[PDB]
Amino acid sequence: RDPTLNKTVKIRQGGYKGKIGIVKEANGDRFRVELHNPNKTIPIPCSF
Amino acid sequence: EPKVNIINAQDDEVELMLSDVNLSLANSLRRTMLAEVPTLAIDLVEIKMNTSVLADEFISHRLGLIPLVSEDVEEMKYSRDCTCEDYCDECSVVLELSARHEGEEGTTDVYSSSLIKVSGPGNLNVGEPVRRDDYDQGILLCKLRNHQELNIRCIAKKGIAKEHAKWSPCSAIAFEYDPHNKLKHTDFWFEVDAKKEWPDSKYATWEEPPKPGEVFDYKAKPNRFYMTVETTGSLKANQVFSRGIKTLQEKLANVLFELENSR
Amino acid sequence: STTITSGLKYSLATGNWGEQKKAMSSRAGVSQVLNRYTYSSTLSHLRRT
Amino acid sequence: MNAPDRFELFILPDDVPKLKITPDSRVPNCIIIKFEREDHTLANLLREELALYPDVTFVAYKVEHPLFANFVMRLQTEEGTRPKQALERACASIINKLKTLDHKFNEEWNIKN
Amino acid sequence: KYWYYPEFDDVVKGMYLRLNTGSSPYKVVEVLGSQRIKGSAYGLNSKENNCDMYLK
Amino acid sequence: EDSMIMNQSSIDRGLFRSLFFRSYMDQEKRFGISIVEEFEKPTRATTLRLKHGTYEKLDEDGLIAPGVRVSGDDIIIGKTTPIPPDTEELGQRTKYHTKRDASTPLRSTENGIVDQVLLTTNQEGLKFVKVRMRTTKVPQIGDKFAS
Amino acid sequence: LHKMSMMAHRVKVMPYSTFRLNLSVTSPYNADFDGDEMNLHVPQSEETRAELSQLCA
Amino acid sequence: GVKYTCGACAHNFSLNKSDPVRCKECGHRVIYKARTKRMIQFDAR
Amino acid sequence: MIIPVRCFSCGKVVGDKWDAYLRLLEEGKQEGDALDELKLKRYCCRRMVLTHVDLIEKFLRYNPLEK
Amino acid sequence: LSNDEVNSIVKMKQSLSSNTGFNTVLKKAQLQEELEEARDAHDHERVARIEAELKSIGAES
RNA sequence: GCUUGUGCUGUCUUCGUCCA
Ligand SMILES: [Mg+2]
Ligand SMILES: [Zn+2]
Ligand SMILES: [Zn+2]
Ligand SMILES: [Zn+2]
Repeated sequence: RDPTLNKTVKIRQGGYKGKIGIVKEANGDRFRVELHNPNKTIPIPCSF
Repeated sequence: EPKVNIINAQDDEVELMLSDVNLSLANSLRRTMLAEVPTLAIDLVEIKMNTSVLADEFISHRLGLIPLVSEDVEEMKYSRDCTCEDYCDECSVVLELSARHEGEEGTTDVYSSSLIKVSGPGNLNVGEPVRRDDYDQGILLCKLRNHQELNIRCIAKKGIAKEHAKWSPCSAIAFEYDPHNKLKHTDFWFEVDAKKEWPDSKYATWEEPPKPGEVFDYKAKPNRFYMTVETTGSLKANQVFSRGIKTLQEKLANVLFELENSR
Repeated sequence: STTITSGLKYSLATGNWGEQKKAMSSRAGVSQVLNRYTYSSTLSHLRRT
Repeated sequence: MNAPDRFELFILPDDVPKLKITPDSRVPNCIIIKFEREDHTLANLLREELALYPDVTFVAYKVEHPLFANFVMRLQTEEGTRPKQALERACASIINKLKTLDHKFNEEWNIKN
Repeated sequence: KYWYYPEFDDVVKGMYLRLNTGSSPYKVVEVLGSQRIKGSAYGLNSKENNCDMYLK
Repeated sequence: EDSMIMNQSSIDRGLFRSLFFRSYMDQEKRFGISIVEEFEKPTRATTLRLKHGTYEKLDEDGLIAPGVRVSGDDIIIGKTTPIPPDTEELGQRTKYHTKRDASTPLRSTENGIVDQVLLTTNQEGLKFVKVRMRTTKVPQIGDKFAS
Repeated sequence: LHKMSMMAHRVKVMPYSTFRLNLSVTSPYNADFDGDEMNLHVPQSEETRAELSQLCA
Repeated sequence: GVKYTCGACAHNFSLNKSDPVRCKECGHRVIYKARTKRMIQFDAR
Repeated sequence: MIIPVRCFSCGKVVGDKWDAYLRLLEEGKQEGDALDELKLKRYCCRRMVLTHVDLIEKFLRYNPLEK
Repeated sequence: LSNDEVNSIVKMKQSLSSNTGFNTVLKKAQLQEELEEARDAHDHERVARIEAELKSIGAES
C-alpha cells in the first residue's frame, strides 16, 4: 500500500539534486514530492 | 584589427579601452561578464541548530550571498550534469560553520571567516570564502549572546547569474563611449545653454573636442569604448574579462555546431 | 461580582457600548482591535476620533 | 506559486531543438531562424555582424516576450549566397575577433602587471 | 530528577549506589536515611542545580 | 497605467523581501461532567470523519513540532471529541469508532515552516495551544508598492 | 456600468499570478494596474462558446 | 515522551500527557515544544 | 535588521564595512568622509551604509528562549 | 504529579532559590505594590522599610 | 498478503481594497 508514502526522501538526479522532500502522491512511476527548500511540490520518477 | 588598451589595473578592478570593435560586441561582452560567467556560491544550507534571533531562511539567504573563491571553477562540473548519486567531491564543495558564545555577558559576532572548508575537489583552488587580507574578518553573518548557538553545514555549487544574482562575479560594469557626442546619439535637455549645464565626462580629455566650424559627420560610427570591470573578489578582473570572452566564444561555437549538424 | 465584570468585558470586547440585552440601539464600534501592522499605524489608531 | 524555475532561462529540454530553421517563401532566398534559450546577448552580436556583409540584404531579430527565453531572426541574402553559409561565416568571424581580442588583452595585462 | 518527591525519602532508603570516597576508589554505601539541611544549598549538576537534600 | 518595472537582481539580493507569521489557536472544550476534548493523534480506526489531509506530521501529543515544513490542508493540531459508541461492539475487535475528529488543518492556500508551538492552560484549567507558522514572501509580478 | 465592461477574450496561458491585458482595453473597463481585480467566467458548452465568440468578442 | 521548554527559566523537561501543564522548577504556566530532530534544508536563495 | 551582504542596486559587498564605518564615525570623521574612506563611490552603495538601521541590537536584548 | 505537589515543589525551590531575574522583577513589582498600599494608608514607618528594601534589591546593570 | 484514509456552521460587527 505504497510503503514510501509520507517518508522523507532525497533527490539524486535532475535539476533538484540533493534536496530533501516528503512523498505525497504514489500513484505509480511518478511520485509527487513536496520540497522543504522552496514552497512547492514537484513530480519526479521513482528512479530519481 | 581589434585593440585593447589598459588604463588602470588591480586585483579587483580593471579600467580598459576597447577600440576597432562594434558597439554590439562590446555590449555583448559586458552582458556576458555580468550574467554568464560561472562562479561558485552556497546553494544548500542544512541547519543542524539555530538558536539565534535571525530566522533560518534569513541566515540561509545571507549565506548564499557570501562570495567564494572560484578560480578553478572550470574544472568543476554542474550539479545537474554529474552522474554521481547525491553530491560528490567533483560537483560540490562542503563548508561548515559552528559559532557559540561563552560566558553570561557580551555579544559574539559571527563572521564569514568562521566558514571552514571540509570537502571539495582535489587540489582545486575553489570554495574558500574570499578574504581581503589575512586579518580581514570578512562579512558579518550574525550576532549571538549567551547560550545562543549556530551550527550549519553549507554546500556550494557552480552556476551563473542568470539563475540567481549570487553567482554574479561582477558588481557594476561602467560602460561609456563618445564623450563629446560627435555622433549625436543623445540630445541634451537644457534650460539656457546645453554646453555649460551638463558635466563633462570623465574621459572627455581622451578625445579631441569638435571644432567650432566642423560639420556633422554622417559616416562615423562608435569606435572607442571605455569600460571598468569591478569584481566581488571571487574572480580577479583579468579572469573575469578572459572568461567572459571564452564564454561568448563557446556560445558562438555551439551555435555553429548546431548549424553544421542540422543538415 | 459577575454583573460589572461581564458587562465591562462584553462592552470592551464587542464594542457595543451598553448592556448585553440591549445590543440594538446601542452605540457600536466604540472599541476596536488595535492595528499593529506597523508602528505608525498603531500610533494613528491610538489618536483617532 | 506560478513563478517558473530560473534554470529554464538557459537549460534546454531534450525534445526542444536549440535551433529551428524554416524558409520564408514571401521573398526569395530568405530563412527564419528560431533560437531557443537565448536572448539579446547572442542576437545583437549576430545581427550587427551580419549587417556589414555585402551579400546580406536583410537581417533582423525580435524577442517576442520577455518572459520567454527565445528569439527569432530573419535573414535574407543575395542570389549567389545561401543564408546559412552567411550565418556560419558570421559566427566564425566573431569567434576570430574574440580570439584576437583575448590575445591582445593578455599581452597588455602581462605588460602592465 | 526525583529528589524533591515526598516519597523519594523512602525510595532512596536501603538503596545501593556507587559513591566517590574522595579520600579515588569508588565504593558502595547503604542509605540509612536522608536529612534536609537548610543553608547547605549546593550545586548538584550545574550552577543552577541547587539542592538541600542530604543522604545519610 | 501605474505599473512599474523592478530589477530582478535587486530582488535576488534581498530588496523588499519580507517575513510572514500566522498563528493558530485551539483549546479543549468541556461539554459536561466527563465529556472533554483531547489533544491526540487520531487513528483511522478509533475515529470517524477524518480530514482529507495528512496526520503524519503530528507528535504523540497531537501537536506539530517547530521546524517542520507544512503545506496546505496539513493537520497541525490533532483534536478528538468523544461520541457515544454504537452497536459495533457486536463483533468489532475494539476497532469501533468512539471519537469524532475536530482537528485544525492549515489553510489551503498557505504553507511554511512551523516556527513556535505554545502549550498552556486557559482560565478554566483546560489545555490550550497556539501554533505560529513562518514563511518568506519575495516580491513578484502583481505586488503593490507605493511612495 | 455599460455593456463594454463584459467582453470575451481569447485565453493565453502564462506564468506568474496576474491577468494580463493589452493596454488598449483598459479604457472600456475603466481599469488601471494599481491594484484592480477583474473577473473571468468560463463557458461550459458549445452553444455558449459560440455565443461568446460571435457576440461579445 | 516529548521535550518541552519553560517560558521563563528555559528549563528542559518532558510530560506524559497526564501531568499538569507547568514547569517543574519555577511553576510557570506557559511552556514551548522543542525543535524537531528531522533534517532542515534551505535553498539559500 | 543587520547590514546587508550586497548592495541591492549593483551588488558590491558592503556587509564587511559596518564595523569599520562605526569605528571611523567614532573617531569624529564625518559620514561623507567615512564613506569615502571605505571606497564607496557610487551613491547606490552609499545609501546602503548611510540609511541602515541596526535592529538586531534591540532583538538581542531579549532573554534567549533556550539554555 | 498533582497540582498541590507541583505547588509544594515550587515553594520548596523558591525557598532554595537564591536569585532569578524573572523572580527578582516579580518581587520588586510586589514590593512596589505594597509600597503604594502603605502610602495610601499614610503609614510613614512601613514605607521607609519598603523603600530601604527596594533600594537594596535594585541597582541593576 | 496487510491494505488507506472525504468533511463544515451560522448571525452580527468592525476595518480595509478598487471604481465612484
Ligand atoms: Mg486603480
Ligand atoms: Zn558529483
Ligand atoms: Zn520554568
Ligand atoms: Zn551599489
